[PDB]
Amino acid sequence: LRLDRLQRGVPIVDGQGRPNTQYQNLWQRTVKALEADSAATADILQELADQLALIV
Amino acid sequence: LRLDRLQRGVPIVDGQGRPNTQYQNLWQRTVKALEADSAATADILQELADQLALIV
Amino acid sequence: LRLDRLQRGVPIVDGQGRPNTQYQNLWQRTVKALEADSAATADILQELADQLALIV
Amino acid sequence: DLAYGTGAYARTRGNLPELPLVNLFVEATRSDQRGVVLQSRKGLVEDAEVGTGPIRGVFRKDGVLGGAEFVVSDDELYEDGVSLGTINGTGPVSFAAIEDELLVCAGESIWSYDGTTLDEVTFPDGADVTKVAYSSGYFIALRAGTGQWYFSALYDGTSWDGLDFATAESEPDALLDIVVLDGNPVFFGTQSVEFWSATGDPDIPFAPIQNRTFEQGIFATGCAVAIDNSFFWVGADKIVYRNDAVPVAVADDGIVERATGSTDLRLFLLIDERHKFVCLRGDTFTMAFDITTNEWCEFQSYGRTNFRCGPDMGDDETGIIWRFEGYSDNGGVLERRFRAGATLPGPFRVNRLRLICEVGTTPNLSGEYADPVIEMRASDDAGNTWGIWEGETLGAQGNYRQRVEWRALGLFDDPGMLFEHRMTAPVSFRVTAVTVNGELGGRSR
Amino acid sequence: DLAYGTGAYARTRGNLPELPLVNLFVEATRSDQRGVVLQSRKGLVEDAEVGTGPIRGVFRKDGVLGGAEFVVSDDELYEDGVSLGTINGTGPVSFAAIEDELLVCAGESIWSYDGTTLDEVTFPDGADVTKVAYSSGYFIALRAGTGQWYFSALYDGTSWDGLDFATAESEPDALLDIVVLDGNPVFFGTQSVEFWSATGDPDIPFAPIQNRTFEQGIFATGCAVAIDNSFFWVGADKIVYRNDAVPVAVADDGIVERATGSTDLRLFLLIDERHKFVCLRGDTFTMAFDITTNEWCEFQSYGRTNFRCGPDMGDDETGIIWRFEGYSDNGGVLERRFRAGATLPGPFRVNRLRLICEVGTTPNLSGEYADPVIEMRASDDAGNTWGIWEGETLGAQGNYRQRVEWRALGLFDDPGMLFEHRMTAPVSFRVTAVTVNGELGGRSR
Amino acid sequence: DLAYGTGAYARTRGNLPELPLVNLFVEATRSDQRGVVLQSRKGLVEDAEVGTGPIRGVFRKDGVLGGAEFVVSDDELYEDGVSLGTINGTGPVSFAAIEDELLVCAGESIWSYDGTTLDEVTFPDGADVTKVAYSSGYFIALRAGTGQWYFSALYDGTSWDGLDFATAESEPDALLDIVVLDGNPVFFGTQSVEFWSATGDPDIPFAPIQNRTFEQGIFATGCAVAIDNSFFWVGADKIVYRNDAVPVAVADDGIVERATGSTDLRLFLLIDERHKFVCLRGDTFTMAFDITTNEWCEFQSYGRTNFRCGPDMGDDETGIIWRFEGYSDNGGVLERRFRAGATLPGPFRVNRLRLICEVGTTPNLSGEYADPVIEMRASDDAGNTWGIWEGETLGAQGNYRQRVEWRALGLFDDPGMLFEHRMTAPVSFRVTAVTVNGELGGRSR
Amino acid sequence: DLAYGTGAYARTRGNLPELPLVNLFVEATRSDQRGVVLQSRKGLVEDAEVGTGPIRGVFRKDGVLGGAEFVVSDDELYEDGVSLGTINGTGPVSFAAIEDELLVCAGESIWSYDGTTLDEVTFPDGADVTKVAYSSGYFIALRAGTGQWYFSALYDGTSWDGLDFATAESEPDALLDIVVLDGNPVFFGTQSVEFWSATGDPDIPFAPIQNRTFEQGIFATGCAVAIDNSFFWVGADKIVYRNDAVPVAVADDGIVERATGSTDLRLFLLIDERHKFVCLRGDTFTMAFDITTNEWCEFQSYGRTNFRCGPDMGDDETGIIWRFEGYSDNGGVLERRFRAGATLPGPFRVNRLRLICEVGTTPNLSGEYADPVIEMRASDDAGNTWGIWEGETLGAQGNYRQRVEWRALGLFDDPGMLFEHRMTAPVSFRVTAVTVNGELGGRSR
Repeated sequence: LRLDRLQRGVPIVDGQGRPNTQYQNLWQRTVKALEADSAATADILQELADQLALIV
Repeated sequence: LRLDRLQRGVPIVDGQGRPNTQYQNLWQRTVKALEADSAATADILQELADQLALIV
Repeated sequence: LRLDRLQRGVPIVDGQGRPNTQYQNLWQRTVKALEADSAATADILQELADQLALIV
Repeated sequence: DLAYGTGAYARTRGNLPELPLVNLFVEATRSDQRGVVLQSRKGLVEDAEVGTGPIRGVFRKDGVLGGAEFVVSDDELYEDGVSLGTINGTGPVSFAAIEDELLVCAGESIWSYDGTTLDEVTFPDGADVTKVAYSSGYFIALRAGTGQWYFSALYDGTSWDGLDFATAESEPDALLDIVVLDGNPVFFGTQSVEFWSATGDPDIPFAPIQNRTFEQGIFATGCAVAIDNSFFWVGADKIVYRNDAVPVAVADDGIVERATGSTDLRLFLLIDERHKFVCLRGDTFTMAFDITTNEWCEFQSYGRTNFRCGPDMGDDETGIIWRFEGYSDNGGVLERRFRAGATLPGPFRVNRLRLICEVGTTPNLSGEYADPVIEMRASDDAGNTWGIWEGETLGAQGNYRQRVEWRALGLFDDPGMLFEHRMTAPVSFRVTAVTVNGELGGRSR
Repeated sequence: DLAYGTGAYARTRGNLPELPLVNLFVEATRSDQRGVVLQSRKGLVEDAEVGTGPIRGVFRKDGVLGGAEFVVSDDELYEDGVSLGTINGTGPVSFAAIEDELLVCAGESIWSYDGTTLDEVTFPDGADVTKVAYSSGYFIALRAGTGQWYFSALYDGTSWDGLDFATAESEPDALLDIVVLDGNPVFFGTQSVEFWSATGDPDIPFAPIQNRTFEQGIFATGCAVAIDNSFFWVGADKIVYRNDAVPVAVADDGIVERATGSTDLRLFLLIDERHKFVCLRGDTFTMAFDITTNEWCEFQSYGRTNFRCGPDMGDDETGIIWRFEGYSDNGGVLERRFRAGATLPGPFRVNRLRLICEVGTTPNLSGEYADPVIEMRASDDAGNTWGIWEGETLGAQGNYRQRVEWRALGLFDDPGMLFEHRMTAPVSFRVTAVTVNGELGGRSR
Repeated sequence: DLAYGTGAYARTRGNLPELPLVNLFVEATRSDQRGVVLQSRKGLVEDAEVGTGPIRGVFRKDGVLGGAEFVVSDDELYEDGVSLGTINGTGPVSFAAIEDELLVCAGESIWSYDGTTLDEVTFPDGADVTKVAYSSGYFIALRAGTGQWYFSALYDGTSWDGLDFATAESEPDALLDIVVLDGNPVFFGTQSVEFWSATGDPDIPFAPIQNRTFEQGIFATGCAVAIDNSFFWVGADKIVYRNDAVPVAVADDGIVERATGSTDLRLFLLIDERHKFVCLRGDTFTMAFDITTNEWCEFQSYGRTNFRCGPDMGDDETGIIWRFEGYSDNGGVLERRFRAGATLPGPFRVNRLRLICEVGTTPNLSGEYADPVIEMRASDDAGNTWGIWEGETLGAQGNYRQRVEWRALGLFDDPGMLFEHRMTAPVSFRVTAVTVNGELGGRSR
Repeated sequence: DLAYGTGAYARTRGNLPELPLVNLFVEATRSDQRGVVLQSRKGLVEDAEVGTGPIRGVFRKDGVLGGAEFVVSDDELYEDGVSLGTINGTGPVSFAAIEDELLVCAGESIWSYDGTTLDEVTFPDGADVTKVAYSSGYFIALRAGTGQWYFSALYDGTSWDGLDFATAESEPDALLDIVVLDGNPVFFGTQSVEFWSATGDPDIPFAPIQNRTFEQGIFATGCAVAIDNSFFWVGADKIVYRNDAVPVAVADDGIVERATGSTDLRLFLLIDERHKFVCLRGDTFTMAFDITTNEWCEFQSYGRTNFRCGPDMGDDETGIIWRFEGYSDNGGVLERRFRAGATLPGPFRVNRLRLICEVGTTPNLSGEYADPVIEMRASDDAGNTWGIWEGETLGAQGNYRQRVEWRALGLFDDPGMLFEHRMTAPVSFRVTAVTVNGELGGRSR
């Protein structure tokens, strides 16, 4: 769940420049968190527009 | 627009360790999304304080 | 600290595939921003639920 | 200095010369200047007699249920030699255990043992389960004939929900195997290999790793093993593949020839002191790929069409579990065969053929094996036709200066010379080098 | 010129020639064209006598509790030679220290000392703790028999909460060891190796690093050592592995074969001026792996079945703490043995054997060791049978121009020649080169 | 062509031959075919005589306080030779300056100078400060005896808050040193090396770099420098390490052996035209490691047990500041000693020993140094016992065709030959090559 | 075959042999097997005579202000030979222009020109401006004596706001230079180098790139140039560095030795058709480092202590603008000097010295230079003392078969031979190879 940091002695890249499984999955997790948080922000905006009118 | 994910057989690094155009631009997009999302959160905070004031 | 881009002529990977200090700390900043802004979004959700309960 | 075959290379296409390696494997050494030697495999000795039929699977985990022995003799489950119940049949047996729960699958249904009783597990829709594994606190089961796999609750194997399933989108056919690599499940189907990782989200526990799949499927169930931070599998084209950014084919042309001639393939793992053998077993052969040396050897049992030791060190037709000790194969004969030789551009005279091997290390002093006999047999037409076996003595116990040398082999011509050496004594054996026309010296040996 | 065994290679499988290196290790040098030499390990002298029984662990940090030493002789704790109390437990002893508090674990209980009194630490459920470590301001305790590990309060080790625990999800069996690498905990279980990192969150202080586990679990408690931003641990298959991108087996076939014959293995650290020896100790052997030269060697103590110095320079029989000084083992005899040989394709006459070594460095002008004796014996059957010992002298003090020559030996044949050199004098010894049939010139040496 | 010692290799363990390099360093050259030449270090000439005591530190920044000479003599602070006050502390002196403030730490208290008055800086709890540095607008001070460091306000070193503090979690003992690498602070403790970065936050100015630490420590305060965007530090095991993804021991076995014999080690910096010397100074030695050539050399002062020049070009006994000028050492002599040798398999005759070096470059025409004398001394027993010095003339001024030759040196047997060359004249020196049994002469010279 | 000095290597420390290259540079070629040749730099020809005092800077951009050039003569700005005004400041001249405005900085104040009149730019606090530049739509000006840099408005350099400033936090001393590398500013201070990047945020337009700073500062203003996505700058230790992953010292010992003898150093740029020379100019020398060949050379002007052409093709004792054309310096004499030498183990007889070079390419049929003269002198003491120049002819126009030979050179002893070749004709020149003791026999050349 928690986004991990890059280890000092662990290689994130293979010999030919391709990313290994660990770094690929870490990037996948980071991008998924990006999309989920952006969707949450959009929902916040929409319901704020709903409630900006609700209280008034 | 959508944040891409790293490919298994596509190298993101060159021979000398520098990042290629694809990975550089993808990181640019990711960081730009970070800054835009943070700005949206700050605007949410400001507008929410304004909302508290107006409902009170 | 503003999130930095990837430089064309600067290597982010060492000879053996490990990430250097600059890229490691840049990833650390990016992930820290992720966690901080996710916590901010969670706080927004909580205080917004409180706003709905108490104000309306 | 003749060069012997470092790996089993038996390619029948084009009538290429064959270099079999029977019960011998290449091992790196530091004492000899050549670096590598041929070491004999250890014989099979019975460790425990469980059941009355072939062993399908053996489970022994110290931290699970007190470290009891779980053996599937035919269609029965035995705990430390005590019968527990009847298990379903045809399919291969897979185990998945935690500190207090053990799930056994035989290709038809799931059976749960918690240390008290063996109970059949009710599966959604009553479907058949092919493979059962454990990963990140969940139990994973493959439904037979479908491309969807189910996951159970947290640390509970008897609680399966019909809605707790995930489908491999990129593989429209049915899945066949699971391998737990790096703590994450990898799914082998008939058309693709899928990498899945645990996301920690309670509702959806596993998510696929996008842009990471292999277009080669798996041949059947039970053809995938995990070892050395990687996994080996048998593709739909009957070629053994290693896990990598781009999977490589560790099986040469001869290995694929042998695999194609058989209808059933099973991939398992055997352990020697430092050697990890990925063993591929067919109907009439059993080859082993060495992890440390990246060479293929052949294991055979005398008097039988195939190697006795099956998966998980179990017998193939009897209730005997084996172990490696004393090169006395079930109290019988352990055959070690190999081939050396070379190609020649013209005539070549062979006057002496010396074999730098083990001498004087037999533990027998009153038996027919006090002095073992090793037979060499020569051929000139690339091994197609052979001469009469000629036997030499490895020396009695203590004779550490024995010379294993043939004399006056004769003229050999353009196709080349090929010598086959075979020893069938239950004693230790090792071949260092084969020399042709060696120097004629010595001192009262 | 003869090539000696640069590393201890004693493989009894296959009856391969053995090249044992006893109390000698390879070190790179700049003064010799060859570039490497064999140097003797320093002798053991008594730094301090504490307790009566064997030393189970020594702790010494200058900044912790005023720099006083802590020794677990048998089942008691001693500080500055004064007994603090009785420690219960029979396993390896682990220390975890902070500015003002020290925690000692012996296998079943945790004991705390703060400079005033020694008190038993109250643990949740009264469970047994295998070992205790410290990381990022927290104290980590591994519960015996389970895969869950508890963490104490922030800078407080005497307050353990029942809910303050984390479970190794990918491992369904108990954990056995912990190593603090890069300031983060690494958990060695019986089935996998897990990497965990500090989070900075008081609620969840540690989180597991996903997609990095090694299936070669630790053999037993105390078989993991952290050196040079990496770690060496004994796998479940009795194979020593070094931490890398993919773990590599630093133990050759002979080391693994020796380890498999031993039931208990302990991995600890030996320190020489620039040499870090990963010492694996079994029932009857103690083999040290040098990472600077990446080579194996054997440490032996005269008259005993195993090396006297155990973990943390503690005697395994008495209450003596050892330190490296001089070249006398407990004021007695230090043995240095090695082998040099070659494989010959034919007859070879050996007229001279020169041992370019160190000479004339004896600190004794009179007595038994005024002229130290180095003995050599020869073998033709790959070391299986040996001749008599022929001894020469290294010269008295000041005889730097001494020739260590064993001339006039007979003919050697196909198996090869192997000469064993042994020195049993409590003086310094260094081997530079071994040559055969050298030039006969000289100048009044 | 003999091979001379390109680096100082004086290892007394095993009585190995020693190749001392005194006041000479290897430098790459384009003129000759070998590309390596031994060059003399420049002599020391007085630049400023300030203070009646040993010099502890010298500071010079043009943009700070008008570029004034800030030096520290025994219990004394001097600005451009004018005393400012008495500084208390017995440890190494550390400076930290910005445009209008200068902080000096002697190991006990902090002293602030703003160009008007020298004051004492109040510290939280009245504790002692070991080291003071500047980084990213903040002043960092390490508390003595604790693993805590305090950061000052923005550009104000006289204001320190008790809450402005951070702790090195990975190391439970006390910190010892701090360097500034790439604008970020790196902390060296007794058990770990921690990397910290300024994360732009006024409340939390510095945060540690997770998953990046070295298990090695630092021997003592003042044992860390930085040259090539990287830092060299003396580890807790008395081994010099270079910063890298994995730290590398740039100190060979002899260097570590000499370091272990000293109770006090100090790492400082020396600058030659292109050469960056990391100088490790003990109680009786001073070894300089050249960054450009990766080689170790020895610096000595005639008539003294150690090199006169300490850190920051400061004399270790008198308040004299030195500067590399000419070759005369303080108006005295400069000793340049080296060794060239070879290992022989048998007898060898040395008819001529020629030294291709610098000749005819003396600036003296009438003094005793108008023709310098260089002495060669030969040894056959690997340098243990030496002969009598034989003198040769480097030639008068203008004699650029002078040959440095020694004839009829006798026969050298098995152990090898070793020739030591010593030149103690205050004129420029340079060694290009050493040849044995060269070709006969040519034209008149 | 003799190996001539491919690069200018004149090291006076240690009296090493010197191989100076004057007005010649190494270029790779495909015509000959050796691959490289020596080519002579083109002469200086009239381009424009502007002003009277030294040309401190030339600016030319076709898209800026209609493409008119802007030249700074002694205290005077000129456009198309028309003076525009007296400019204040004795520092190096820097230009920063966009399509409608030009800003000139002389070290004291900024001057703005827009095609109508030249005016003084109002700077905050009236502070002195070290240098100005343009980047990403902003104008950057470095405040003199401090570490402050101000940025102007969008595409307007006449409006500078006091609050529109930024600081180099990691650099507590003053900044000295700026280089626009890859659209972004790089700041060179006396002790550190900072990397900054442009941001889209208009409130803060530039942000510092963290964890990338070089501690090698800059010697003075005007010591940094940009070539091929990298920059070359003179460090604080008078060492020329090239930007890489880690800065690389492209100057060997000789370059730094020459630089340390000069008080003022200026780094500028010269351009040939493919050769980009980074030129370091001192008090009495001018040396160009070639980008393509990574090698150094010397540029000299006859009758002057330094190269006549300075930065931006400007002179120092005149106001003439120079361009590369022909091979005559100011219509006078162009000197080409080089050295070819070898080291010998003994006596060597030189009978013929052949110079495979350019022959018969003179543009003059009559006059003094109809037959150009090239002189050679020999030295046996490594260049310390030379013989009398011996002159040959390169051949008249059309004599493409002319042979450049010197006969009966004599005998050269141990120290080696060194031949210096000098030609002082305004004709083209190129050296292909130098040969010793060539083969006799031609054909009526």
